[PDB]
Amino acid sequence: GVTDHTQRLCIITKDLFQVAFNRVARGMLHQDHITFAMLLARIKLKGTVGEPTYEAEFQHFLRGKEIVLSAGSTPKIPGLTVEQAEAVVRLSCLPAFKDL
Repeated sequence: GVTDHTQRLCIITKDLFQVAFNRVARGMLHQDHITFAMLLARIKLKGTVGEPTYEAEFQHFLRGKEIVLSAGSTPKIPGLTVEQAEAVVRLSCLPAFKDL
């Protein structure tokens, strides 16, 4: 029914991700559906127009633990568990969360 080339291209681009997930996740364990959907979302975010790379946030999201913090360097945030405060100080290395 749709004839315009741009509209058809958009429909194909979407259905590509949708059908890829439908075909693959039917063959994965339910715990691994979210991983593949996350990867597909990252692929679409890479391919989309008008959105930043978000590489720093993604890189942090993947290897936030690597951020080394010295023993005692992490300040105890009131109402925050010790591991929570550790994660907070690790997240504060990003410029967006400097005043976290």
